Amino acid sequence: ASYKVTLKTPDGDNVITVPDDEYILDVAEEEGLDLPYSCRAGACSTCAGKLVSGPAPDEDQSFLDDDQIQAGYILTCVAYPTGDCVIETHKEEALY
Ligand code: FES
Repeated sequence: ASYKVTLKTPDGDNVITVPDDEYILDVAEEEGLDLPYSCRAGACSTCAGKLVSGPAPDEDQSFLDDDQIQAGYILTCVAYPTGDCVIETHKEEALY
């Protein structure tokens, strides 16, 4: 219902709180932050995150995007937080 997620972005460690029915960037943006994205669809790599800590955000959404959620690589434009969490957020320079 409202997991405290921390994003370790360029500039600092900001901590948002996102409801479980809200994509992590939907929130992130409303707060007034960036993460780079394209498609808004999980169609690509641009808004790629890395889970530091936490569960795993239900990413049963954004997929055709190379089967490595597992690496901790999560796609922020189509992510549902499942609990409390920390995530690195500028992350295509891993994926390639
Ligand atoms: S912006 Fe394309 S997958 Fe997230």
